[PDB]
Amino acid sequence: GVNEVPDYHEDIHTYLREMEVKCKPKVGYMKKQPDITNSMRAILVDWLVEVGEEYKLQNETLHLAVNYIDRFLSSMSVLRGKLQLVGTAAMLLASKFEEIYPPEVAEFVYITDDTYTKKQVLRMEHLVLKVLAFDLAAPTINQFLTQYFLHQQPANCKVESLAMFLGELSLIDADPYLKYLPSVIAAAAFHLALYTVTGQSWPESLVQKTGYTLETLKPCLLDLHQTYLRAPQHAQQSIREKYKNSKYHGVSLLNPPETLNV
Amino acid sequence: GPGSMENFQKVEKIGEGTYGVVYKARNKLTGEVVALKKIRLDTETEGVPSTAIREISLLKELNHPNIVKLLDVIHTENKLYLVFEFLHQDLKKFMDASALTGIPLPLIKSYLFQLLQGLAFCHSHRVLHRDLKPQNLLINTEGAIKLADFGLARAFGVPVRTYTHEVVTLWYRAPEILLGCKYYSTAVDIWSLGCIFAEMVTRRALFPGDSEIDQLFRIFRTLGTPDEVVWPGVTSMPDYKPSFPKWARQDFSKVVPPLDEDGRSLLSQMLHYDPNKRISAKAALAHPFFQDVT
Ligand SMILES: CS(=O)(=O)c1ccc(Br)cc1
Ligand SMILES: CS(=O)(=O)c1ccc(Br)cc1
Ligand SMILES: CS(=O)(=O)c1ccc(Br)cc1
Repeated sequence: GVNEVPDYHEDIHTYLREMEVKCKPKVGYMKKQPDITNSMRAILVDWLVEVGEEYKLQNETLHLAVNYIDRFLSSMSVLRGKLQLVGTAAMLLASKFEEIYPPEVAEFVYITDDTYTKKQVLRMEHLVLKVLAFDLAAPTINQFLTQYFLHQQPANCKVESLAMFLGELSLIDADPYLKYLPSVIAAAAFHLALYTVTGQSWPESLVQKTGYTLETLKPCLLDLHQTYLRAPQHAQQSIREKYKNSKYHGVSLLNPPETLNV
Repeated sequence: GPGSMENFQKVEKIGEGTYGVVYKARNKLTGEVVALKKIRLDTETEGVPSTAIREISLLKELNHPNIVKLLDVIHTENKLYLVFEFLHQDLKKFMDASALTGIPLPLIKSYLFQLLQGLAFCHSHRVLHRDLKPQNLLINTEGAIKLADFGLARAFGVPVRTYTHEVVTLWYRAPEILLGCKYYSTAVDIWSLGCIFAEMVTRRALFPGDSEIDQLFRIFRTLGTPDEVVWPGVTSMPDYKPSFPKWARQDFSKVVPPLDEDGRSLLSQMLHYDPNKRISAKAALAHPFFQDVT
């Protein structure tokens, strides 16, 4: 019914498809960053997963913040000492946009362990706003996932949670995930989750909606598949820890399939 | 943003909000009359207000002839200026000051048709307005009407999740909000527009309540107290109480007597209890009531 906006979902889906291209980060920005690396960003994002968990923030907030961060680092060069400040202001902006009850600025200062001042967090917020030109209504993987979920016959919470998990893992690793659009990672995540849990595959109905096939998804799927097999070994573990929780059906404890037969 | 205050000449104050004041101003280089909304950040210990982040982020993407246009944003370190297209009046001042003997049906249909266009465009771009009322609907000298004030607005996902419950000026607030439902959707804006439609014909609010419970009761006394038949799930809702008086649905020709059969039909579909059956803006544009629209 109306909660699934039946008279608007297509308009919305099409519009999100247009917006993800405009809100897309530069795929090769890290090589042009003299002082930060994919590894540092992975640390940052993992921390933002913890911050999100600590303050009970929406997953959407997490995704928005990452979007803000990569887009900022796409045109603004940042010393390693300042990367966390960028990330803090990103999470603050995403919280103010997306949360009913955002944490106060002070709590953001508190989580940086007084690395930075309130004044610094606030000045960075203005800077980020300037750089993004207040373009904060960015399409996320989650925005696509929740729509894809409407195509399950029938709905399966383990499917939904595992897809959310996998999509979250992609936030951590700029290489390779910066080169895929949210809609495509969401597709790969959804198929992989579905295959893992039920043995089923990307539905034709979603071929109709998206124009994506297992053909067009194959590159992201092979990457996401590897990311999933290697996840217990990744240096960053906050997402796995989060997805042990019953809130998310403990999906991080499910075993990845060894082959996709794709 | 391509602006600076040097180029504006303020003319008069025209309004005031929770984060600042609005002036009518004039672009000294182009001649353009605008409305300047000043948001003081210096008086803010919490940085840029969330209302402002949402208003700019969402209005920058919403370009429609029936949606007020954000022309520019001047971002100093102490002040944030939103430059808006200027419209000489709102629907509320028009209803009071000049609609004394009434608003002609042509203009009501025209306005309602334009409001639906603007709202459909919002919903198509995953934006709920969440504060439609006559004060927030601007009219110009050319007969345009436009949604305005997107400070309580929100970008929604599909399906929607739980959002802020404190939403919509009370008289315009949907039953599903009043009953504390976990989810609300595009149907809440249609409800508001329904109340507004009725209000344009009578020049009086349809449900003028003084509290949430009074508001519900006024709605119930007009449309009847909903049950499982007219609205499945209603009696399960968090603030539904079995002790609610059970009023009868009054015939709809009694709710807004001067309204014709087509009008009554459209209005009844805007004010459907069940948000799932309530008409969408997109569907409402094709209602027979508008067949003769200018
Ligand atoms: C790799 S680093 O030392 O620059 C870094 C980055 C983000 C955070 Br949070 C902490 C430390
Ligand atoms: C100052 S900015 O770049 O954020 C901006 C935002 C919205 C408009 Br319309 C113009 C400029
Ligand atoms: C800030 S707003 O969108 O409500 C507004 C109000 C009055 C005029 Br004139 C223009 C814009």
